[PDB]
Amino acid sequence: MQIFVKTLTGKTITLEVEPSDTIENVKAKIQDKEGIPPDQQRLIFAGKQLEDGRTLSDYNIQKESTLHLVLRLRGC
Amino acid sequence: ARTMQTAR
Amino acid sequence: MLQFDKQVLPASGKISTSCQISPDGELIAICQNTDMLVYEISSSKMMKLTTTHKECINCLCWSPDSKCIASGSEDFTVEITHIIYGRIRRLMGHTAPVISICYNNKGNILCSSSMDESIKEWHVLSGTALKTMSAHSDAVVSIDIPKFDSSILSSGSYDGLIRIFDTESGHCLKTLTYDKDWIAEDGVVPISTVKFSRNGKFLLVKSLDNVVKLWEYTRGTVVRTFLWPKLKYNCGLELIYPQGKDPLVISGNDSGSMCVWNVYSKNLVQKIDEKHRNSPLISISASYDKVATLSLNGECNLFRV
Amino acid sequence: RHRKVLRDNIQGITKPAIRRLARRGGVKRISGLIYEETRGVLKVFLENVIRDAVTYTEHAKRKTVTAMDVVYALKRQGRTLYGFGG
Amino acid sequence: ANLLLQDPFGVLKEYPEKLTHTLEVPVAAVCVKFSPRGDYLAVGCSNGAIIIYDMDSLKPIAMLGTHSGAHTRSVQSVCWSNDGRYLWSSGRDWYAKLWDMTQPTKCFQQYKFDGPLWSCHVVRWNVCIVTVVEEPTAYVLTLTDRQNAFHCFPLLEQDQDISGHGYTLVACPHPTIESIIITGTSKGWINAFQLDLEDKIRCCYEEKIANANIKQIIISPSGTRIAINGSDRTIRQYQLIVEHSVSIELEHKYQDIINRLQWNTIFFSNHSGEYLVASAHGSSAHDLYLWETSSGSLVRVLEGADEELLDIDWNFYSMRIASNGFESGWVYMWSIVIPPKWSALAPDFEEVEENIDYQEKENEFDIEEIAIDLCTPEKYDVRGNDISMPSFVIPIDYEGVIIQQHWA
Amino acid sequence: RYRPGTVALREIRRYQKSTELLIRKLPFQRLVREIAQDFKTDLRFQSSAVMALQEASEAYLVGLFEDTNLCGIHAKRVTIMPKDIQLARRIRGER
Amino acid sequence: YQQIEQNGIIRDNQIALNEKEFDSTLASTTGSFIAEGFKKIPDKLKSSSSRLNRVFQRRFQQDIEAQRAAIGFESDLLSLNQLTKRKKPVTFARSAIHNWGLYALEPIAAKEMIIEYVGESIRQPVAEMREKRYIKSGIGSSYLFRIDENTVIDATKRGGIARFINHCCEPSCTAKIIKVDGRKRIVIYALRDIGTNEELTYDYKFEREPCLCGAPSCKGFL
Amino acid sequence: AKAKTRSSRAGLQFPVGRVHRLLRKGNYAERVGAGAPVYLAAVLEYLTAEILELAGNAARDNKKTRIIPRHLQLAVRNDEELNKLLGRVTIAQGGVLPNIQSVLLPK
Amino acid sequence: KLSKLNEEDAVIEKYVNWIGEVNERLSPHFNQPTGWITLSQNDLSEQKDSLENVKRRLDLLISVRTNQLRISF
Ligand SMILES: C[S@@+](CC[C@H](N)C(=O)[O-])C[C@H]1O[C@@H](n2cnc3c(N)ncnc32)[C@H](O)[C@@H]1O
Ligand SMILES: [Zn+2]
Repeated sequence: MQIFVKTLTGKTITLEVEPSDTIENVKAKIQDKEGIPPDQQRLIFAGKQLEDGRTLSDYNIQKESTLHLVLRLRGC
Repeated sequence: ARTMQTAR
Repeated sequence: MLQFDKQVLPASGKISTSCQISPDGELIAICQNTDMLVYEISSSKMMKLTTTHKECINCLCWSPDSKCIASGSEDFTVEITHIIYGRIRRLMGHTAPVISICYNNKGNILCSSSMDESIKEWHVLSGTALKTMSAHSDAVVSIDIPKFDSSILSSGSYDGLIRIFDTESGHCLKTLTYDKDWIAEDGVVPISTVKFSRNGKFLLVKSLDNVVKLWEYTRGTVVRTFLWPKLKYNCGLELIYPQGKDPLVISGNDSGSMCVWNVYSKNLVQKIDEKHRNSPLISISASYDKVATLSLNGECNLFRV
Repeated sequence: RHRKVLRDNIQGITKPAIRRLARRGGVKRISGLIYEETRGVLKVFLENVIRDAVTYTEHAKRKTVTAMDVVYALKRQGRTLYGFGG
Repeated sequence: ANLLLQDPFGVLKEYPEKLTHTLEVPVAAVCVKFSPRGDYLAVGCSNGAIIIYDMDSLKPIAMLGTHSGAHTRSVQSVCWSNDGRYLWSSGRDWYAKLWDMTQPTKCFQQYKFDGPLWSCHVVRWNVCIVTVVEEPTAYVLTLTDRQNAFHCFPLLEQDQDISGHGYTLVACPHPTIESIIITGTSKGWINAFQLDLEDKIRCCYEEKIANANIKQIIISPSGTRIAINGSDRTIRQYQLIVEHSVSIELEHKYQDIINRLQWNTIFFSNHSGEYLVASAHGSSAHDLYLWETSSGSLVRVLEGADEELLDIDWNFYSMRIASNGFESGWVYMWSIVIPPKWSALAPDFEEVEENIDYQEKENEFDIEEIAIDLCTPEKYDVRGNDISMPSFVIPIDYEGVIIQQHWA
Repeated sequence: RYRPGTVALREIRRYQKSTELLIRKLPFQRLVREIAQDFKTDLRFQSSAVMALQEASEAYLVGLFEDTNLCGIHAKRVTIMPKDIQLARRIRGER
Repeated sequence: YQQIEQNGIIRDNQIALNEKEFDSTLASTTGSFIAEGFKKIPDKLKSSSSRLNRVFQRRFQQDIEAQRAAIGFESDLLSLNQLTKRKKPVTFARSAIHNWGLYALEPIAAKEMIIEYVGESIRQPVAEMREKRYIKSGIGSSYLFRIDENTVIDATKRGGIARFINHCCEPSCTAKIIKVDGRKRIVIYALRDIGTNEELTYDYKFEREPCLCGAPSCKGFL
Repeated sequence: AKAKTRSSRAGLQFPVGRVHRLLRKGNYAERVGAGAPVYLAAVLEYLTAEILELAGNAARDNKKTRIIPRHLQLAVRNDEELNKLLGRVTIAQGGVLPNIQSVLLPK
Repeated sequence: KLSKLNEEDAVIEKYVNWIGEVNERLSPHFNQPTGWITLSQNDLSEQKDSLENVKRRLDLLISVRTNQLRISF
C-alpha cells in the first residue's frame, strides 16, 4: 500500500510499503530514494516518533497517510 | 473579471 | 444508572445565571445577580455571599483548590474575590462585555473573553495583560480549558466556529467548522457552549440548533452526535461522571426538559423531566458524584449513579 | 568591592568647555543647540577609538588599556598621534 | 502538554536557537534551576535572595526567605525534589535550606556546616549531598525520620586517602542507578561511592583523568555518557558503564582552539545526551556552544546574549535554555520558537511553499460507535516524556494573598 | 560693558595662542571609563592613556569646528548651528 | 432591615467610590443577556535585522549539501525553495480594511521584496470552473492571480500567506513577474517605507468591468 | 566532509592551499600558523558569499540572469554595513545609487 | 466563639510568642562565649527582624480587615 513520507520543508514522496514492513524497512526505501542514511531519519506519525523495530500496523498507519521525516545533517 | 492580475 | 437524590432550593427570586460545583465536590456556588449562594452538601447547609459587582454576572469559575471565586460581568469588571476573605484583586480590561471565563489548571492564568472578537489573558498575581487572542468574528461565548493539563484553549462562538487556540503564545491552532464566509450556506448555526472532557482529548459542542456533537479535534472530525426526540438560550452542557463505564452527556432544552445521552451509543437511555418544568435552563455543572442544575429560577438538583 | 554602573557623565563635557573648544577652532557665535550635538559627535568618536583600543588589549590578554594601544587605535583610523611613542 | 501534539510537527529539534525571553532581574544572579516540569524557574541570587518565577508570564509567584531560613549570604546552587515540591538550596551562609512550597516562605529544616558551600544535589527528596569547602569528603545530608539529626556520613572509604587525589568539590547522583554517586576531587581523581541507602560505600571507581582542578561533573539522564570539566581548558565526555563495577573510557575532548578559554558550566540533552552545551569564560564569549556528542564537532552556536554566561539549565519539557548573566545579572532564555500557521484558520486550508502543478482530474467540469474513552490521560508527548504523573503545582500563598494587594 | 562679540575675539586669540587642555581632566577620564564599560568590564586605564585620548579628541573637535565655521560662513552668517556640523561630517565621509 | 442598613451604609457611598469603571464610548448597554437574543449587528468597536535570516538559510546549504551526493531526487532537499531566504516577519490578523490582512512586522524600506505568491498552477479553463464553483457555493473571495494569460495561480485551498494582502488603489506594494530557474514566480515588491505593524496594500487591476478601503482619494468600486 | 584537499576537510569552497601559500610568500610574518589560512579562507568565503547573494538578488529584481558590475554597486551601496567596509573604494563600470535631494523635486 | 476569625489571631499571637521566642533566643545564646564570618549573625538578624518589625506593620491590616468584615454585616 501507498504512503507519503512528506518531509519538513514541504515536499512529498510516494512509497510502496506493506503495513507489516518495519520502520527500518521503510527507512531503507527512503535511502534507496534519497541516499539519506537510516540512522539520521526520524519517522513521525500522529506526532509520535516511530521505532525501527516496530511495524506500520502497530501505529495505526492506514492507506495514504502522511508520515513526517526529519533528517539531521551531520556536522558541519 | 475577479482574477487578480499585474499589468492590464 | 442515574436518578434523583434531592431538591433543596426554591425556584423563583432573582435572575439565576450560573451554577458551579468546586472540584473538591462539596462546595457549590449558585450565581444570581451580584449575590453568590453557597450550599454545602454535607448537612444541606446554607450560606449567603455578596460581591462588588453591578450587572448580570454571566460567568462563574471555581478555584481548583476551592479557595477563590472570580467573576466578570458586562460592565467590564473582572473581579477576583476570596471565598472567606472577600475581595482581593480586580482586573478591568475588556472593551466589550464578558460572558464566560475559566481558570488555568494551575489556577494562575484565568482566561477571559470579550464580545468584540477578542480573547484576552491575565496573570492574576501581576494583574496585567498578557496575550491578546483576536481571531473570531462574533461575541465569543464559551472558552474552555481541559481539566488535566492547561495546554490549549478552545474557542466556540456565536459565529458558528470551533477554533482551538494556544495558551503559551496565543495563536489559533485548529478549526473544526466554517463561518459566514467560506461556505455561505445556512449551515452557520452558532455555537452556544464548548466543553472539554475530563482528560481533555475530546471536545464537546452545543450548537444553537439544540444538536450536541463530540469532536475528536486531533483528527479534525466528529465521532458523536446528540439530538432531541432552534434555540434562543445559552443553555448549559455537561457530561456526567458515573462510576459505571458509560458517562452520560447532559444538556437542557429550550424548556426545562433535560435528557441524558448514552455517549457510547448515539442515543439516549434516560431523561430528567420531573424538575425545572416551569423555568428554562441556562447552566449546569457536576462533581465526582454531585451534579447540580440551574435555570432562570435557581433550582439545583443533586443526582447520583 | 563597590559596584557602580555610570550614568550621564557625558554632561561633563560641559557647555563652557565646548565653548573653549570652539574658540580654538576660531568661532564667534555658538548657537545653543550645538552643545547637545558636539556631545553627540564626541560620544561617537570616543566609542570607535576605545573599541579599537580595547580589542588590542584584549588580544594581548591584559586588563590595562596602555598608552601604546590607544595610539594604535588612532593610527588605524588615519589619525596618527605623535607624543606617546612608536 | 497538548500544544505540541498539533503545533504542529516540526518541533522536535533537540535545542532552541532563538532567545525569546529576558528576565530583567536587577539583583544579579548566579544559579538558575527550572522546575522538574516546565512550570517554574528558580533564580539563585547574589544578595541572598532565591527568586522563584512562574515561567508562563516571566514574573514571580513568590520569593522564599521571608518567614524562616533566608539565605543570608549568596546562594550557589539550587536543586528540586523528584516531583518539584521540595527545594534544597545551598548558599554561602553555611546553611543548606530545604524548602517546602506548601508552606512557602518557611524553611522545612536546615543544618549548620563547617564552612561555605559549593553545591547541592538531591537524590531522594530528603537526602542531599552537599560540598563543604576544602574537605576531602562530601558530607551527605540525609534528612532522617527525626528532623534534628542528619547523619553526615563521610562519602569516603575508611582508609583510602585522596591526598594527592584532591578534595571533593562536586557530586552528581546517577539517574538510572540512584545508589552510586560520582564525586570529583580537586586533583583529577573521581571517586564513585555506592550508597546502600547501614552506610557501606564501595569505591567503585577511583582514577585520575588529568592533573586538573575538577570544576563540574554531569551525567546524561540515561547515565550513558559522563562529562567532566577540568581546570585545564578541556571537557572530557566519557562513556559510563555500570551494573557496582563501573568503567569509563575517553570518548571525546572539547576545547576552545581559537580563544583557548575555560568552560563555566556544561549540560546534557534529555534522552541519551546527544548534545552538550557549554559556556565559555573569557572576554568576547557571548554565546553558548553546542556539540554533537558522537561526531565530536561544534554543531551550532547559540548567538543570543551580550556577555559571559555562567549557569546553564535545560528543562526539556519546555525545551528551554536558561542562562544567567555574568555581568548584568539578567537571565537570558532561549526557546524553540514555533511560528503560526494560517492553515489553522480553516479545516481545509493548506500551506504549500512551491507553485504546485495540480494535475487535472475528471469532475472539474462535472457539476459513530468507535472506541471512546475519557478516563486515561496520555502517557507520552512528542518528546517521549513522563507526562501523566501529576506535577506538584505551586500552592499560591492563600494565607498572604489577601494583604498582597496592599503593599507587597 | 564691551560690545557683544568683542570679548569673543579677545577669547579666540587667547585660546589659540596657548596649548593647555580645554576639557577638564576628571570629567573626561570618567567619560572614558563609562564608555569603556560596554566593551569590557572593569578595565584599568594606564593613566597616560587618557591623556592620549584628550589630545586626540580635543584635536578632533577643534579640526571639526574649523570645518564647521567654514560652512556657517559659507551660508552667509557667523553663527555655527547643528545643520552645519552635520554637513561637515557628511562631506568628510564620517556620517 | 437594620442588618441591611449596616450593609447599606457601606454599599451606598462606596459605590460612588469603587465604580470608577467608565472607559467606553457608552453605547446602548441597558439590556441584559438573560433572554439571550442573537442581535446580528455589524457594530465594530475594536481598533481600526535581516542579517541573521540570510545567515540562517546559509547554514541550510551548509548542511543539506554534504549528503546529497548520488541521490539526488527532489524529496524536499531541492534547495527547499529559492525566494524564501528573503521572506520577512509578516503576519496576518483582523484588518482595518477587510477581514484578514497582512502586516509588515519590520520597518521594511523602499524597494524590497516581501513575499512570493504561492499556490496551485492551473490553466485558464479550469480557473473558470473554480471561479464560478466557489461563488456558486458563495466563498466570495477571488484568490486567483495571473502569471501569463493562459495560466493562473489559485490560493483558495493551498498557497502561502501572500493571499491575505488586501487592496488599496493608493498602493504600497506591487507584484512583478520575476522568473527563477525557468518558471515564472509572483513576487511582491514594495513602493514606500512600510512601518512596523502597518497594513500591506496592493492594486488588483481587475480589468475592466466596491472599495471598502475607507480612504478618500480612491475610486469607490474596483 | 573529505580528507584530501585541505579546504574539503573544513568544508569550504575557497582554497586553503592557495591562501597558505600566499601567507608565506607575502611576508606578513615569519611563521604562518597551520590553523590560520583556514580561518582566513572562512572569512573570505563568507564575504564573497554575502556580496554575491545581494548581487544576485538585485539581478533578478532587474530581470537579468547574470550579474554585471551595476548590480555589484547596488548590492554594496544599498547595504548599511557592506558600504561601510567598502567606503573608500570605487567599483569600475558601476553607476551611482539613484537619489535626488529633496529640494530639487518640484512642489 | 468567633470561629471565622480565631484561626487568624492565633498565628498573630504566634508572632508574639512562638515566632518571637524562636527569634528571641538566638541572641542570648551569644552571651555565653562573649558579650566577621565567625558570628556574622548580628546585622542579618536585624534584616530578619526588619521583616519581623514590619510584620507587625503588616499583621495589623490582616486583623483590621476583619474589623472591616464584621461591620460589613
Ligand atoms: C485577492 S483577495 C484578498 C483576501 C482578503 N484580504 C481576505 O481576508 O480574504 C480579494 C478580496 O479582497 C477584498 N477586497 C477587495 N478590495 C477591497 C477593498 N477595497 N476594501 C476591503 N476589502 C477589499 C474582497 O473581500 C475580496 O474577497
Ligand atoms: Zn481605497
